[PDB]
Amino acid sequence: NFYKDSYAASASKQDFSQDPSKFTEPVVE
Amino acid sequence: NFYKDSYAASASKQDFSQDPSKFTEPVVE
Amino acid sequence: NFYKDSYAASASKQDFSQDPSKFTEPVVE
Amino acid sequence: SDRVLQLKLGNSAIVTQEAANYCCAYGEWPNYLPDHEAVAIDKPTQPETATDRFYTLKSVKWEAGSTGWWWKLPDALNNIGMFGQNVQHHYLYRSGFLIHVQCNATRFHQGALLVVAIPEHQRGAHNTNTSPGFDDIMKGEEGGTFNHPYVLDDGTSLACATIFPHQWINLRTNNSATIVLPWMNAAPMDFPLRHNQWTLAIIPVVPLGTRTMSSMVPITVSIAPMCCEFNGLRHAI
Amino acid sequence: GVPTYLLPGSGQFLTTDDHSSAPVLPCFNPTPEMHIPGQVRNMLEVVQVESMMEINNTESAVGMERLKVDISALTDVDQLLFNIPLDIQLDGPLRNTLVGNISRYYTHWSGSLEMTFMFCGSFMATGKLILCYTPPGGSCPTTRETAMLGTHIVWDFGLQSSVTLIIPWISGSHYRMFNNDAKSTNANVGYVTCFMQTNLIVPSESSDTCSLIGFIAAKDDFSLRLMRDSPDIGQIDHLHAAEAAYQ
Amino acid sequence: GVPTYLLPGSGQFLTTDDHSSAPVLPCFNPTPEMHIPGQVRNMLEVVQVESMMEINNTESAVGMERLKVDISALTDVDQLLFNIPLDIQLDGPLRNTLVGNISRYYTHWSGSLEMTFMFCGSFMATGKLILCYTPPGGSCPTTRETAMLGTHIVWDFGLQSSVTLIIPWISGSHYRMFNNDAKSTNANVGYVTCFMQTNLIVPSESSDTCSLIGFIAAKDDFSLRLMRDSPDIGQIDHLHAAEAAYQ
Amino acid sequence: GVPTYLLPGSGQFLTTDDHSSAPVLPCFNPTPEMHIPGQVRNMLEVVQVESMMEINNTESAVGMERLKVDISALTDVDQLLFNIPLDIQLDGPLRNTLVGNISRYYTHWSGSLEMTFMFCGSFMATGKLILCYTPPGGSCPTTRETAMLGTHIVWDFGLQSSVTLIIPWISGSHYRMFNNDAKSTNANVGYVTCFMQTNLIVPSESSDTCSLIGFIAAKDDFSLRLMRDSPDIGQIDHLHAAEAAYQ
Amino acid sequence: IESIIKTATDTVKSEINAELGVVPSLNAVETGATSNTEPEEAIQTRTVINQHGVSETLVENFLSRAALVSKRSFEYKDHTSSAAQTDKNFFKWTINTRSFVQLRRKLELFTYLRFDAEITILTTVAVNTYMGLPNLTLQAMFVPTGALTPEKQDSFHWQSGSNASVFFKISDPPARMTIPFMCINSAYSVFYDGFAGFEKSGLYGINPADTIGNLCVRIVNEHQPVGFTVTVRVYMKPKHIKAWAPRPPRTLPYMSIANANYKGKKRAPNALNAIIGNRDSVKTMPHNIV
Repeated sequence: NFYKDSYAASASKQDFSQDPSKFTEPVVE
Repeated sequence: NFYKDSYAASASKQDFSQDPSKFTEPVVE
Repeated sequence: NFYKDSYAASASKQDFSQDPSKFTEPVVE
Repeated sequence: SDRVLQLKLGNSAIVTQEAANYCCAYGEWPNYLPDHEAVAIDKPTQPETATDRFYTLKSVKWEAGSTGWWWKLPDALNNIGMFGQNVQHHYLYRSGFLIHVQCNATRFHQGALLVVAIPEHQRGAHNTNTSPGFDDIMKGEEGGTFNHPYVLDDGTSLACATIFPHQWINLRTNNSATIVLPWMNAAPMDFPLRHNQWTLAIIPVVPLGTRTMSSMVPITVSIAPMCCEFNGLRHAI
Repeated sequence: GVPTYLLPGSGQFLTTDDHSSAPVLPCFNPTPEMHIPGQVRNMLEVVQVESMMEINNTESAVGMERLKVDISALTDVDQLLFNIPLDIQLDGPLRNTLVGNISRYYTHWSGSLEMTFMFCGSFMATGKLILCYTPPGGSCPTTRETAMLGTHIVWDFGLQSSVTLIIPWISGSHYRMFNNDAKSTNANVGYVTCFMQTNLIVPSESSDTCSLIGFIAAKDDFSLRLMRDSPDIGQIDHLHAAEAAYQ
Repeated sequence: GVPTYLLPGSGQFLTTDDHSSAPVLPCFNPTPEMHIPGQVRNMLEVVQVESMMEINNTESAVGMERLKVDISALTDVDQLLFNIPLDIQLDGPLRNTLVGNISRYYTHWSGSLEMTFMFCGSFMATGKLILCYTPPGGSCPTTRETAMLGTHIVWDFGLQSSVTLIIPWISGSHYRMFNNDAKSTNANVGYVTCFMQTNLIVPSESSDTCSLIGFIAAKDDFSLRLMRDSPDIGQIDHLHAAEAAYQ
Repeated sequence: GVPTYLLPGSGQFLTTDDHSSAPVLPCFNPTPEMHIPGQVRNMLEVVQVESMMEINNTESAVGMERLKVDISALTDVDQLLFNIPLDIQLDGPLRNTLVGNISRYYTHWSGSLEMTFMFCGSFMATGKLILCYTPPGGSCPTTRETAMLGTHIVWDFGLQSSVTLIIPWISGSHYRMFNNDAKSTNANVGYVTCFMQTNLIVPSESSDTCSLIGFIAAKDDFSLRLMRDSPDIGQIDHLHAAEAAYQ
Repeated sequence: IESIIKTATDTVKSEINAELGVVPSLNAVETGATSNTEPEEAIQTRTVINQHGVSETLVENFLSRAALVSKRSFEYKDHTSSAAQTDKNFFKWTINTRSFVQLRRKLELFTYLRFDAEITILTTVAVNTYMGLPNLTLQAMFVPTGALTPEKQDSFHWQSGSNASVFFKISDPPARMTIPFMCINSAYSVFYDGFAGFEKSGLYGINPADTIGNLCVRIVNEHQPVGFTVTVRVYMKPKHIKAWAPRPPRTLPYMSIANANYKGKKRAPNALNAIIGNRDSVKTMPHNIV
């Protein structure tokens, strides 16, 4: 990325964090 | 290889391992 | 030379060894 | 030393006194499927002595105008014993094979057999562009006969078929051939009723000949499955 | 200068390329990130949430009648109640699910599925069912003898009004394809059938016809790859007021 | 920016170039590698497996009769049985071999060959043969006097029913060419001839005509280079159902 | 990506460029290098080998008569025998030499030359010659008085049948040009003349006419630069059978 | 034993060998093994230091050649009054490697292959008088086996919300992109001794895992008043290649792309009953030096 703006960069395809329990187990206990 | 995928790379022409005996000597002794 | 073959390289113009005596003095003494 | 051989599998055993050194296909021995290569998550059944045993097919008569014989595996065993019952009740199978081919004659007979195990022998039909149908491929226990064995019935060559795991039965030398086949598939397990993985071919490269009395010379095939797993238990079809 | 040469593929526009391009607004400062609830970082989080099957995809089932299966008391034993086509790619009961819609953006799939069935009769309604998963190869099993020889769960109604039928990943190789041939050896999953294990026995003041709601999600060994367009939407004309965007 | 300039050869498509190109499926995860028996990492593994010569490439030899040579008892001494043309490029007995087909994808070759002959008569059949390799320069030797002055092996039939005739690499420089001129000094290999060393003596109940099967492989000093297309396949029309791939 | 811009000279094909290009045969293994006698690594090795001048480039000198100069007994003293034009670029006695042909592939030259003269009379033939090199500026010297005022060697015939006339590098600047103007101040070398120092005295049984062979090489201070095409070969049509290369 | 071979093996000098019990030239073909007789054991050798590299017969180099897999001329014009089977400024192609026989015979030297496909698309154009050649923009959209292929040039499947398209011009260099190893198995089945489905009326020999997908190629431009013939050629280079279980090469000519059916030529060579062309006798030498 020779551009001076950080949004000019290529796609960031390395975000492997998940949390399925905010949709599958949204119960309090 | 500036691409993010490893299959995008050039041809790998440095595999000099052989085993002719799996075709020429397939006998057990 | 980004090519994988060594004959693909550019011309080698740095061979300054001479031996004129194999043509000018080919006598044995 | 490499001419006598006893192959004990299950409650079965085969002794032979004129053998060659037996063949392990591609230098490989049959094993069970390891955990790092497993796909199907249910627990497989491993009916060890009930299925890993020799099964003897019907003998074929070895004649003057014989072209050759072929059996497709596991299709030649899908109706025999407890191997066939485990095939019909399960969706997936995985096994190697120990093929023993028997053929003997006198010391006045001549003839050579190419006993070759062919992986993924996709057959072709002759003088047409229609593909071979289901009944032309799935011959079952009886197997088939080579139409044009000189091209192995697929446009290839019999001469180069020694690239495949093979032995010879030269009647001058030996009377049996033994090939040990591992699991040969791009898949870990497979549906046994719609895919054959090994074809055992037995081919008269030198025909049978003698000038003594003409007895019947048959060729007998004993096939032992090795390291059978079965997944996907259901009813029999 | 630097001696260069152009390769094949120079000047093309691949729609899946991954490069940096010129910013159109230099020194633009974006809006600061705020914590918003419910962030998705992988679409396999969504695929693991259960959603209703339309097992009652029949005529005379209108709208929300398609989302429930009506069971009644029977006078014969061991009777088939319903069966579920496990064909995700072809239009069956699994298509309009969270596991069904996200998977139709992909060509290959792998991993276990779970079917959940909630019994929605009265408290006084009792009963036992058997939910059988059958691996492929044969026909769909019509009798209970034939069907229970495969993967099944026997469910008693009561204080916990739901069971899970885990449909295990039982396949040759690693993936299955979303082929249009449902009968292919690399696409067919098998069959799910439900039978009366005993019977639905209700009293006289309960409603004599009770309902099941079928759910399906994916497990965490589930996987998808080879992304393709979805068959679930299309157009042959322009949408309304799309010409007004140019006026 | 970077000052660049385009070289000659920019924008060409050489079919043997070795570059990286754009992935069409980003973040695609391939199927995990499984151990499959019989992996080939170099085509010289295949070339070292023996395969049948068609020494009987004559009319009235139909199909598999071409793969064997029939020898009989003779009433004259020192008689020629067969000879083998060592011309691999031109269509002879060595073309349809594993060493023959893989080498016709190449232009230059080097290294030793081995011919193996298996005797397929009865156990009671006895005999001695002499298998002579002759270096090039003259004609093919017709008498046994002339032929045995070169590289030969004398073979007695018996408990070991096979010999190997090593055809040694005897050449001027390192390689030979697969030229269409078989008589060239850079392509001709020589001749292999077989004679009766004594005779085929069989009893009255054995078959009086016995067969040889000739095999040929390459050794591990064998080499191939300068890859070209093979003459062994071609087409002038389209194959059947190749139009159906576009329909 | 990388911001680039094309320079002037992009896409041109200069025939003296020095770049790497695409290999047409990947993983090709060349033939191993063998020691061959007589390797040349610089063309100034060849230029230092002596080779025959055609001093007798006259009519009635046919073929090999042009390579020798016939001297005879004279009845007058101090007589001119021959002179040699030192014009290498224009067609004189120095053109068809090893120093002459290799230098006509170049435009500029520098360094000393050596002329060697071998006397090829009988053993009984005696004589003395004077070989005079004259720097440029005037005419070619016709009398021995005028010619011996420059660089010369006086040679007595005998047991050593050869002398060397070193023609020294006597020039203004470092190089001389191979201009078509032979009379230019940057191209003219000077003159070499030979005179009788005494006389050729032979007996009655020796041949009364004896021969000289003139050789010329370059020394090791010799230099060449600015490579050009040679005038010594050309064509106006195609060569024979050059159309057969396309058939 | 597996080892690393970079050059061909050397030769050791040998001497006169006259020993009982040791017959290196006698072999047993019946065991299925190839002869182990060395040149040092058959004839009397010298020491040769062999420097011949073996790197051009590598399976990577033997198979990584860009070979033609597809070729369509299609008329680029106004197609409002044409037939039902014509290519109306677009075509679809079910991707196979079995249409052109040089690449087919080379890949069918193996039973299983695992490779990445490097696809090169070369478009050429001819005027169907002459007024010049247009720089047309083409779209090659990769449709997997399971999705919907377009039925028009201007259909709305060409918007490619998730299908990977490449947009390229004729005046450009050829379009090049890499297709990964896309099989559901660990290797492609070059040969498939089986049937594709669970019913008995499936196709024999065609494993559905082997098929890559469809390659739909259109011209993005609208039509000019004159017509053009646009020929699109597709070139595949295998790379990162693993190969298993080598096979006999096919000797007879191919008949179809769908099967291994064989007819053979009418006379030798490559006939059904005679693969090698005939000679006069087994003791007749055809190219004999006179």
